[PDB]
Amino acid sequence: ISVRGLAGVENVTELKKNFNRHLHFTLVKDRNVATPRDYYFALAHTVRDHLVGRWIRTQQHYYEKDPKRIYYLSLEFYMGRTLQNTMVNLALENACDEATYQLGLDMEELEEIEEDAGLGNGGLGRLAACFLDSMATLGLAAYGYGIRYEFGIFNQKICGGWQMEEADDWLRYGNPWEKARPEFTLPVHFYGRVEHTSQGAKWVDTQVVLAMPYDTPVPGYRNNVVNTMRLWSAKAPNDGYIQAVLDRNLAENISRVLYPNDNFFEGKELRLKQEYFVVAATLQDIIRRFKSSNFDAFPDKVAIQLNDTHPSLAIPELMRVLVDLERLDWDKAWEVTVKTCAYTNHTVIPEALERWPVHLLETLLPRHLQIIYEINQRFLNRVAAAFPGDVDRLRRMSLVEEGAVKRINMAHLCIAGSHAVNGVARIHSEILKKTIFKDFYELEPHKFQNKTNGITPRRWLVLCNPGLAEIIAERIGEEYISDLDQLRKLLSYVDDEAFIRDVAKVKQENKLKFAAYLEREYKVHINPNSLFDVQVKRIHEYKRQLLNCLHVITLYNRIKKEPNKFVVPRTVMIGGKAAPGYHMAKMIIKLITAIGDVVNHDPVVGDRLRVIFLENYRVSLAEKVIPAADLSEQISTAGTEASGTGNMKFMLNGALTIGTMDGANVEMAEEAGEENFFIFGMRVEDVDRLDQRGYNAQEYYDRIPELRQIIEQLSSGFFSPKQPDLFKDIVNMLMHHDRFKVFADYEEYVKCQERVSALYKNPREWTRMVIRNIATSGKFSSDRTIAQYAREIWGVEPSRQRLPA
Amino acid sequence: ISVRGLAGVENVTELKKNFNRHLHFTLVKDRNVATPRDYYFALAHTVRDHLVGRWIRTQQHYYEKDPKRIYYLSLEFYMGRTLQNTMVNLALENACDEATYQLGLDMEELEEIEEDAGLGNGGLGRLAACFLDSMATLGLAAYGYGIRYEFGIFNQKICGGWQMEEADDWLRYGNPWEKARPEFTLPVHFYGRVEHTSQGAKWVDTQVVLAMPYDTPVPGYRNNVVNTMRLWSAKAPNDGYIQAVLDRNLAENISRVLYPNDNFFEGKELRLKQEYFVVAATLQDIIRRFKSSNFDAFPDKVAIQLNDTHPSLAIPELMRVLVDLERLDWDKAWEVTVKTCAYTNHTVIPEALERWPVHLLETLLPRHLQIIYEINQRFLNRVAAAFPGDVDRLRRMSLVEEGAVKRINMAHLCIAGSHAVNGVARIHSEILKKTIFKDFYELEPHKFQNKTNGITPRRWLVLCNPGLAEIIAERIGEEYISDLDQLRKLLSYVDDEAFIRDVAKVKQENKLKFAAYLEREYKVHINPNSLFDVQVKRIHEYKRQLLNCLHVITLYNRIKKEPNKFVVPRTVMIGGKAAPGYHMAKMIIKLITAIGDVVNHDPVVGDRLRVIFLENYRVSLAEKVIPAADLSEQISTAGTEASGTGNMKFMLNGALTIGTMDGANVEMAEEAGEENFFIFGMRVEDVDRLDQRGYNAQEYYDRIPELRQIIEQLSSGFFSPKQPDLFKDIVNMLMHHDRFKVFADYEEYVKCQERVSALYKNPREWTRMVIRNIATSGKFSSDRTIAQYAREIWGVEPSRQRLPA
Ligand SMILES: CC(=O)NC(=O)N[C@@H]1O[C@H](CO)[C@@H](O)[C@H](O)[C@H]1O
Ligand SMILES: CC(=O)NC(=O)N[C@@H]1O[C@H](CO)[C@@H](O)[C@H](O)[C@H]1O
Ligand SMILES: *Cc1c(COP(=O)(O)O)cnc(C)c1O
Ligand SMILES: *Cc1c(COP(=O)(O)O)cnc(C)c1O
Repeated sequence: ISVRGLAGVENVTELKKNFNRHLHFTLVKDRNVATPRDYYFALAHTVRDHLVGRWIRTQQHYYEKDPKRIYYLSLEFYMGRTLQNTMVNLALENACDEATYQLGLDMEELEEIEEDAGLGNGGLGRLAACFLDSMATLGLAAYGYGIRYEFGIFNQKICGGWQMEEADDWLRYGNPWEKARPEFTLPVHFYGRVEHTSQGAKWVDTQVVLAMPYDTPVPGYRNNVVNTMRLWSAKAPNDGYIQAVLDRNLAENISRVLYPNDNFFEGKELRLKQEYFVVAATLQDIIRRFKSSNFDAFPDKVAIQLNDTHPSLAIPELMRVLVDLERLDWDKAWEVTVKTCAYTNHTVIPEALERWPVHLLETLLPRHLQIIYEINQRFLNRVAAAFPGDVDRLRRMSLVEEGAVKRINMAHLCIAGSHAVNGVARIHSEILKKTIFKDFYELEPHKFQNKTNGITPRRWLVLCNPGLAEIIAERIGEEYISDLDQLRKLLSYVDDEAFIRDVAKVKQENKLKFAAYLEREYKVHINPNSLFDVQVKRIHEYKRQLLNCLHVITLYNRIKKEPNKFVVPRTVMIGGKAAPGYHMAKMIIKLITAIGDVVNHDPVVGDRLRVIFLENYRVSLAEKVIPAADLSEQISTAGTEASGTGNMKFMLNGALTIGTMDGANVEMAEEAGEENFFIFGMRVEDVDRLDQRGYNAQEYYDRIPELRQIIEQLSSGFFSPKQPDLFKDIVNMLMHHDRFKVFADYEEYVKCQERVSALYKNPREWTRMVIRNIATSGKFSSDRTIAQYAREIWGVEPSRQRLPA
Repeated sequence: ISVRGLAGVENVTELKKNFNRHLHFTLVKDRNVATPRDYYFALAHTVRDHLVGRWIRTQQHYYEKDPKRIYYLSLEFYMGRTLQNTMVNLALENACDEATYQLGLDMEELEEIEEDAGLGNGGLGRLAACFLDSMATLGLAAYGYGIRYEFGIFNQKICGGWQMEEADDWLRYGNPWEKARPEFTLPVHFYGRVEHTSQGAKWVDTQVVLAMPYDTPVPGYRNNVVNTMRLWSAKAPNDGYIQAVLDRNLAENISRVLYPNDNFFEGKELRLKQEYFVVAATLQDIIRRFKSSNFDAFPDKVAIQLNDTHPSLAIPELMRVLVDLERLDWDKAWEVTVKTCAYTNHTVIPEALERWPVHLLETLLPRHLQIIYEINQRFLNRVAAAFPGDVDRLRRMSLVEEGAVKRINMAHLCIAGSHAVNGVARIHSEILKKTIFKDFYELEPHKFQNKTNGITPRRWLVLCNPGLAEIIAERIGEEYISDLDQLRKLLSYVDDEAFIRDVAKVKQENKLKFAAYLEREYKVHINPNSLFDVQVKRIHEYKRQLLNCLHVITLYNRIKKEPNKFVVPRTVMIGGKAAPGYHMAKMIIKLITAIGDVVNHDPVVGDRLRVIFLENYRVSLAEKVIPAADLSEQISTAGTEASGTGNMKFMLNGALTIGTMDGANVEMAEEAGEENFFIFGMRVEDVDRLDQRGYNAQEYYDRIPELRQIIEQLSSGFFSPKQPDLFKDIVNMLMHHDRFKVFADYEEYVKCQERVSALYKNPREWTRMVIRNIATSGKFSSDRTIAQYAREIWGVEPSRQRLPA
């Protein structure tokens, strides 16, 4: 069937009986009234049973050996589905496939019933998910800590070409993977005031909200390790009658919904509450566990990784506990804090940086504000001693920003209180040291590091592309699944006629599979022989879905100009959600559907060009589209995409990449060789040069006839007959206030696209270049990334040793 | 030793005795007083003896079979040396090498004594030479007809960094290859007047100049065919006494010297006389030979190819003879003329086009002017009938140009009187139909053809690069020498570790060989490990040696900026002659030497960068430098280099190419694959777009810091301390009247150059790309070119059959 494990006689028999047992006792159903959803749950509970034993002994193992614990704090964990992933990591896939087959059921059908755990917005949230997988696979005593949102990222509906949002009620039918632990509920304090008495300050008259944890198992790849992801849920304490009970839903709103902002900051009180909620509950858990195992050894037994500044309050909260509750002297407490905390930055765009108004912190967390002021005072004294007389440096590095309203720069807070600060791609980390954090780098160079992102090869290859994983294993074995660098061995098969044919065959199969799904759940048909040109990621101006749109319109205009001229057929697919309040992003989605409305119904175009907007892009959809892609669009303006991870997913799955020298694209091209990548556009240096001179879009419009035609088509209502000026905001933006210079890369982009079409016409050479990419994608495994965090930041050695059964 | 033929016992013995025989009887010398020059001549006469038998029987063969004869008229035949070429084509090289070795002589030393037959300026003249070789190799009854200049292209001396010209007295020691044929002397008429009497017009009261032919053998490659190149020499007829005899050197001045203008037109009377002289004498020879074999069959037995418009007078001269002397009716004569004549265009630059003032033709060739007017009248009547009312078309297509001084457009004359008109590269031929000759193409589309240039693989591979020819023959045999397409078979050795090593070894050997020669005859040393970056061709603004200079200065400035940074070492070599009256070209030569003066003596640069100007570039020097080159510079502004041929020479000899999509570069990249070529810059379409908008160099100067620095260095006297404003004319030109937009391609050029340096750092991959180029250079053999002329223009079939011993 495939290398999805063995389908043993004893195991298939056992799975079948436990399946029927759960269907009866757990679901309380009989085969006469059971529906597909019932079958999915019976299967889920059956697979879940297999990891409880390992989950219990893994945790017992950590208690006995007492290794250093790694705590990954994040407000997002974009997990997706967990049924297939669990079967994969437990080598249970073929057995379950056979067992369900014998029961007369199609396992693939049941898998589609599971709801995605969409507790994330995009890249940052997915990274945390891949990291959890790699830490377990590498045998690290790691814990993921976050919030159990009852509503994750909204489900996207497209109506009249516009994005409509609807609540993601993912818990409606229940979650078989989590285990509520009400017995470990902890109190979290808000508001109140600070009292300064004899020995120490006291935080009193606070409002209390309970934090109830739900644990979810995180299985390592075939090593019998099962780590834990603990998500906190808000509960009101039990201490007009009716109204008082109804108002409990004021405290519980803290864990109600995920804020849908990808790369953007909203200073809302509810978001601040969520951030402190996760931090306060998590730190009590960490300390409790530690006291079990003098806080001098705290950093030797504890490491906390801050995923962006969202959990930055961990720094002053740790100080508060050590100083106020444990009564350690400030200097001692600060030493411990810095040594246990590390911070990861994910973007350089100013609007994404968290800068909380002082009046908010003052009211919600009065003690933390005082602690932050003290940290700032002591930090600035160090700066002053290192750079005497440099008064502007003092104001630039302050954690407190003056102006209209005073704010606290959480990024500055994180750098000051962490022993390590890292970017997520080489070019990004360099940019941090040369620009945004230049002053900090000059003060403490040793703190700055790079940790290039990666993706887990389990979910992003074995799970979503079994056909490719199989033809690869046929040649080099299965060891690469947990040691991706072994993919390089495929380089010796680049001239192998058999391999070339198999690689091309799996891609065609994936495309047919996806082309079918498209008609199944969406209905509209597409041509499987065309080049699948896809750009899937959150909608943002910096990602430039608009540059993609300009190319699509260029292709359409060229066809209309010379209809009987041959052009490589293409299906361009664009998908991604827009933040609810991001007007421009919503206009871009409308533009895409509008283009499709014209292009997809033009008789002259035929099946040579199709424009489709992939609705509700999420983890489960990514697993379907990526394995089917031919061309991966990674065209952000140089210097804006910190790393990107979708780019790695495409590379590992046999798609060629067209992109700018931005984020990880640079290292990907470096690994595969620039001749095997379609690079175009301005480099970071070119962008800076243009800014020095002053970007004037008009220049491009005046010197490029094809570009002018497109703008006039948009302006005149060619793509919006009933509403002639529908896209006036888009044109105005491109022409007068385009922060990402779409026009500047237009010419080189279309030129580059012609080169990809030329290579696609030569199937054999296209595939050989593909093999060159897959063979060199090893560096982008999150196992490599985590091994570097472990050795260079956390001070722990990864292990590939199977746990005692 | 190598595949330079067999060194048979009988043959070596025979060669030795004939060598001593000539040294004694021919040179009248003894081994005690003989010098190296004497030995060269003894060897030359010995090899010459071997082709006389074949020369006599080849001509007898043509007389007996009476095939259609091909007459290639050219005012230039850039032959170079003929000793080694003769040995190669006769398979006598190893035998002569052994024979001279036994006599205690070094044949290579003797070969260097021979004077180049530099009867050409550059590309057009060398093409005629390669064509003669291919026509003989293909068994065509072909005759090259030209002028025996007693002084060829001037010898170039560099003094104080400036070009100095000195007479090329190539006949000083005699020419052993030619055979004077005073018995076949023919009369040529000049001046006079036209008398219209009873039956026909008569050209009377003319001045007579005798045309004395000298025949030179043209051996085919190992097929025993020996064709003839007949060059005419001017002689005064024998009919104050002293002064009258001394004035004979007025008529004989016609064949005294080659006009040194490459791509430029000077309306000098002496040049016009040379053009008619070659045409008049040649046509009498052709007709005489024909009458031996009703002029209705004339086109079936005769084909005359016009190399550019230089011999364009052949059209009205043929009409004059047929109408005035043979008394054929005009229409009949015109039919014959058009059917036997074909014209090849070599450039689209307006200043190169021949437009003779009517007053000159009126005085020198009164009858021809009348004939030209009549041709024009009848031609315009045809245009008027095809495009009624299009009066501007009439004036655009006229052979007579009105204005300040009336002139005759010789190109229009050629198109009207030829049944075929061809460009010399696909892009060039297309440009002719879309621009310069658009009106003519619309009137007679069937006349326009393309015949992409080529080079002879005998002189340009076997002769100049025996080491490479040998390692190639080792794998695929020697058949490729006369069937270059077989080189494709080398594609299956691109991964062969042995071949890769041998290809790289021959290149290193060629470079050491050249590096030595450089110190031997010029003294100044160079680093053999560096990348040999060479640009050799006549000096002209359109070829852009200046863009090369800008890159060199950029490299030097970058080194000075970061001295301890590593950069791939390079030796950039630039060579070529400038027309004596072309001021800008002479300033460019001075700039190059000036750059070297600074760069080559900068301690900080060391041996990382050297700039050398190759003095007296000519055919013999090309045979030395090309096999030693790593990088071939073919950077003309798109649309200006009709074809180029030096580019083909480099490709065949293992050098990678950096160039624009111009001339044959386009087809070369097409044959090898664009990934194996270093293409950069504007395409023809981009150039046109810039001209529409208006080229403003200032823009580039303002937006490119590195470019600005260079211009300021040139302007301030950085490269000319004693003469601060020495290069003011160059800067003024670049900044205000640059017809070839050097600045427009600067950025992309330097970027491309960085990519070549990157590949050079990886010896193995550099060599594999080289193999890819050599393997696909087959299309550029002049045998392919001539086979197309034969079948598509001359109506004759080429033959590879050995002539009966
Ligand atoms: C706040 C923020 O930057 N959100 C976010 O999703 N950032 C994303 O994080 C990913 C993982 O590091 C990176 O690959 C992306 O480049 C970055 O935009
Ligand atoms: C008059 C003239 O164009 N001279 C000349 O040398 N032209 C040259 O002829 C060569 C052979 O066709 C071409 O390869 C060159 O591109 C062209 O410049
Ligand atoms: C991988 C992934 C992302 C990140 O994509 P980028 O192109 O790096 O922004 C976002 N959303 C989902 C569902 C993903 O799987
Ligand atoms: C081949 C050759 C040329 C022509 O070179 P291009 O670069 O095509 O102009 C000119 N001069 C000599 C001596 C040549 O051998």
